[PDB]
Amino acid sequence: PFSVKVGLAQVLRGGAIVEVSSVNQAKLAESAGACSVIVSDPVRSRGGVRRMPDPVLIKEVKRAVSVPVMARARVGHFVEAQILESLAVDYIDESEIISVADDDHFINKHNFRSPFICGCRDTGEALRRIREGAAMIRIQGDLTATGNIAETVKNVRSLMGEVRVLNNMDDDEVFTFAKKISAPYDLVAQTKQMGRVPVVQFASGGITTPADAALMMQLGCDGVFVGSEVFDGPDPFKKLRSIVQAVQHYNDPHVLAEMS
Amino acid sequence: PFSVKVGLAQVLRGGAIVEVSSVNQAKLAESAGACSVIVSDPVRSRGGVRRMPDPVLIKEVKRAVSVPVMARARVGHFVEAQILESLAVDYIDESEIISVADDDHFINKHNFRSPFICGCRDTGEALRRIREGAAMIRIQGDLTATGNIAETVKNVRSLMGEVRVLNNMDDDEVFTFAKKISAPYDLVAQTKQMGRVPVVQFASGGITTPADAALMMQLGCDGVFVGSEVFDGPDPFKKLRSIVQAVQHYNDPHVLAEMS
Amino acid sequence: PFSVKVGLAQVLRGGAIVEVSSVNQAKLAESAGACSVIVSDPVRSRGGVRRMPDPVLIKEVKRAVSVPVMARARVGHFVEAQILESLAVDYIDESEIISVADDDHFINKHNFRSPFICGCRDTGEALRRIREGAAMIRIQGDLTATGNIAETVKNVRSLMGEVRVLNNMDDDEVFTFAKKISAPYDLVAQTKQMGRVPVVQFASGGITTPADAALMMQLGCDGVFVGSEVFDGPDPFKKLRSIVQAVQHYNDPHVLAEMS
Amino acid sequence: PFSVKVGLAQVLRGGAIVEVSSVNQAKLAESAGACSVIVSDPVRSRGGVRRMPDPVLIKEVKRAVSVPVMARARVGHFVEAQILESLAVDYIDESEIISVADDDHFINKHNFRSPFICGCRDTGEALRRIREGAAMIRIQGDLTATGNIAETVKNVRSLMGEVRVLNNMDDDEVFTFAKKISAPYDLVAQTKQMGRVPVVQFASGGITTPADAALMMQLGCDGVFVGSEVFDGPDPFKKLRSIVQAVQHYNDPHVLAEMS
Amino acid sequence: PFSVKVGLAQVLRGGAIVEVSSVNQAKLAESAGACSVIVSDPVRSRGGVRRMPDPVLIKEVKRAVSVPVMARARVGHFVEAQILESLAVDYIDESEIISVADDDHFINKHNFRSPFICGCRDTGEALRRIREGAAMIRIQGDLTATGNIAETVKNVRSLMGEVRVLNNMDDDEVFTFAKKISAPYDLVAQTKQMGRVPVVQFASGGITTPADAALMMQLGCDGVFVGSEVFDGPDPFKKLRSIVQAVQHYNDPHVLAEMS
Repeated sequence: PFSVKVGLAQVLRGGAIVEVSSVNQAKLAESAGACSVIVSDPVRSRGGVRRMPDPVLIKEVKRAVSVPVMARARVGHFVEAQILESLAVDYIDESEIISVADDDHFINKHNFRSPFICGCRDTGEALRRIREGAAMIRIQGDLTATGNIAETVKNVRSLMGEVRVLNNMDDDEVFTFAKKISAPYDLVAQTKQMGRVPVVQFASGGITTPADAALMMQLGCDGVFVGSEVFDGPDPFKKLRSIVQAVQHYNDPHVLAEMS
Repeated sequence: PFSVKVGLAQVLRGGAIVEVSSVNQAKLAESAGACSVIVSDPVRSRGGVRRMPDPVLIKEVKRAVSVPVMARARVGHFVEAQILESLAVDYIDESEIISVADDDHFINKHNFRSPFICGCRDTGEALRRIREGAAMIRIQGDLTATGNIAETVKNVRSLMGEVRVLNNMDDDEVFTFAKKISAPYDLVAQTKQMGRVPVVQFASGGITTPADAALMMQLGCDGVFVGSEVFDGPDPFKKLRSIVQAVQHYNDPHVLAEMS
Repeated sequence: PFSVKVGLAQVLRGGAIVEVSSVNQAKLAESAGACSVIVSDPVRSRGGVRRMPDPVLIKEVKRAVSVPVMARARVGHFVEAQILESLAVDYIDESEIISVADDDHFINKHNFRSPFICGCRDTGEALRRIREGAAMIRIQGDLTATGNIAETVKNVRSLMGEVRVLNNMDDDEVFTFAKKISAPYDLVAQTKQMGRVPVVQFASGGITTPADAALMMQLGCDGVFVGSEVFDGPDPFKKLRSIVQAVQHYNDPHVLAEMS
Repeated sequence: PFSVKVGLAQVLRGGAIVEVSSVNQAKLAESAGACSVIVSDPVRSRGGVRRMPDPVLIKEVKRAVSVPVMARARVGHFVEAQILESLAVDYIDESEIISVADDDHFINKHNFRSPFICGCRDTGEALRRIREGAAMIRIQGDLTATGNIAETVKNVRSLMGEVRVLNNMDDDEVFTFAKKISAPYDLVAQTKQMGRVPVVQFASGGITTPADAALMMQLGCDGVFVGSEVFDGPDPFKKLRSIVQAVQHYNDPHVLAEMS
Repeated sequence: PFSVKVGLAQVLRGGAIVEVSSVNQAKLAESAGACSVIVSDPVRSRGGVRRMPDPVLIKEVKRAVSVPVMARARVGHFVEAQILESLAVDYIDESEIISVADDDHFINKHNFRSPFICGCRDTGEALRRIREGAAMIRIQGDLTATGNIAETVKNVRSLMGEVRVLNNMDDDEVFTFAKKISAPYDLVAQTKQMGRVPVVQFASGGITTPADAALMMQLGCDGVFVGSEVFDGPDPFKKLRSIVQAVQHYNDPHVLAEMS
């Protein structure tokens, strides 16, 4: 059922999901206070094609840390999702930062038992992914390009603005709106009656400093995706702890200035 | 409820809906054997703007004939639909051959008690109209242009072909298909599980001879819309009776040759 | 079967098929010596939409003359073809000079018992029509435009040239050729092994004088389609007799000069 | 005859065809459990023009392993196909990843005694190759470019979708469909009556991990083409065994997770 | 006279013309069994402008080998042709792989006593060169670019196809055909009455393996031009002998497999 999957997915509200690559980085992200760790197999990506992490690394990370352990599957690759569901991962991320498997179609996420996290860039994609069965949505910026926050905040603002426009729209115009954004009408009506999309919204792309995570959490999101670019700094633990405390206390400026 | 409206609408299956313009033409179309008469107020349209017929003409036609009496409302004009529903017309036709009131939006046909007939040109428009609340769909060709049947048969073939493609599509591709035709996914799944759209399909545009009505009924439609271009011939009663008998016996070529 | 239909169709070889419009014109074209008479219902076409002739006119013409009586059906309109087959017409002409019913698809001429005549403009269309089931092919020029012979002779030359190229082509290139002209490969191989398309080829469009019919019969065709533009001259019988004698004696220049 | 060639070709159903380059790699691919080994002569391709492998290498590979030994011939180069048929190779691959010999035409595969494997990218090319005489078809993605699976799964989805559309199409539209995809009509009707193309379908291009082979076998294919990019890894035998076991057990997720 | 020049030129039928660059390579190509050796002066071309070989090298090669010794002259450079005719070379090659002297005009090959070999890319160029006086024609592919055979086989197929089309064309269309290919009409009529162009046709460009030479000789050519890219391999004598035996036995697949 979709209700129980949303219930399992909404325990990550108000936390930071850290991208780890080994048992040591997983233990570090757990000790920092991350809500979950998403696994990437390589230490470095030498400009090649990326794919689902190797299963023994996922088993090691899952045995080491006690926080939920996500995993990445190429978009449209349902066999990788089946393999991940067999490994009993807590959440499966139908990720588009990894090389795309199927450009046209996506994974029919209703056949699986594990909750899914899908990326979006506007309300149309978010509602389409929720219709396909995604139990959690992440607003995506720009990965593999830089550490800038422009595209992420732009997409978050776009999504929140479209949802606020929907929440006050006339009932006669909801159909034309759903046609304009190419979204299923039932989910559009649910977003109109609820005020938010009926899933958990995280942010991704460019979040490096505590200020960026606090900004993402002040725009209305529920959490941040902290990539692996933090573990190559001078002290990864301090950065991770500061980001986590920023997500937890996004309203207090003194705590933010202390973590920064 | 939508179920009872579809039930009231599906009594027109296997009949011809004749466009009448007066009490005499209404009585003629009733004596010919039409399943219903759709009302157009003027005797002639002098290149002006057309709109909903005048209520006393609808009352006269409804008092004269005992067959269902439809009425036309400009697309997007919900006040004309309210006025028609107040007159207790059996069916309301959200017609696009009459001048368009609202180009962007349509009528929220869920607020009304009378069944609605909406025009379409492909499966996307048909499913959108069924989602808005249309209890009956007519595949439209080209009105106010000529008496040709090309556009009507083209649209009927397109709709039936899209429905046949849906009926056999892979379950993973139904989402991308619904996005491609911009239709609500629940109605797309209903059309896939049912084999036809879950309403009554009529044809319109260019049906003049019995051969055209039999062709429209052999492509899979459920009835024809016979315009007012039949009453300006030498003998309208013979043409109407031949069209009705053609719709009733679309499979027998001898009856068709006798009516022609 | 297709063999018996080709057998019934190939009795028109070396004759002129005259377009008649009434019992008197049919008797005139029979007394002139036409091999068959193709029926057109109106005396004049007032710039409207044309369609299959009215059945009582076909019955009258068929009762009057003893030569084969053709009939015209709109391309893609199979119900008109069913009605014509019910009237026991000798040949059915899936004509494109009459307004087109179905622009995309044609008639599945395998379901009918009467031989079909289909129009073409190159070898690709000819082979496609023979594959659909056309028992006779007419190379078409330009109707409803003028009385010029340019397009007709151009199309006849194109078809005969493509067939002559096929007859000598290398066996390895026949597949690429069939792909280039978009024709079924079995019919392409049959045309290569036979030297002509495996049907009877007539010409149509602009044939007015005996010289034009003799030219069409000297390019390799098997007959001509003489339209109704001959009956509006000063003496239709003399023109028809001259055209028939020209088709019969296309090789003798003295007979041609006498008929002209 | 084509029937016996399809019979000899359909013994490869449910297996992986490994691209080997020497006697040692051939023995390795045989010990892994490959259904057949396709031969490529060089150890490396230094950005030059590739062609049919040198005959003594084919003789050595054929003497070493007992599994079927394929061979590659440039598309349009029938003399290389004659040389390969003289060497008594089990299957000849009219390959397009090797430099093209004849851009316009292909090999007339009816003159040869050995079964042929032809590449395709849609149903039109597949049916054209089956008409030319190809006893086996491989859906091709992108070679010599990367190790991505996007183009391969896109082409497989396109072909299976076109075949599913054909299987349910109206009988009157099959002719226009065959014209649209430019395929011989007899093979189109055979695909419509059979539900699949009347040959064995393999996949090629980018298959590296067991998940990719299981995905290709879950989309409806009958086998995979595992290129030579597996023998340059740390342990080629483990990768080959995992791919073979994935093709054999494409439905079991636990076996897939164990092989991965 | 042109007849005696064609007679002297047609002794090369069924042989390979090898491009040599020194006395040793000339002796090697003679011992391999080449029908003639075409002389190129340099050991390497360092991206400069090439021209007629130096006369003492031609004299040395002509004194060493007993097979005919060709020579290259820039297209449009008649003084180089005069110098070559003075050296009593057996054949003069008006070559376009060497830098072009005159882009617009060619050599008036009627003023010379030695037979000429001219390059072509279609039947128009072939007939124009035969009209200018070329006693032998070579169908050219792509030199100085790669070792691919695509352009050569494309041009050979184009020329043979145009000649086969001519051989069966209607007599009234030969004039328009000659205008379309811009060829002298007398030579077009000679090609129509003869079935081939009235000269000896060789192939050039990309012929490296015995399979390529056998393919060129199976398409209808009379010989191959084996460039100097064979003498920079590990064993030039084996390659040359295999190419010669392939040209001699282009119909036997066992001999071809033995030479390959």
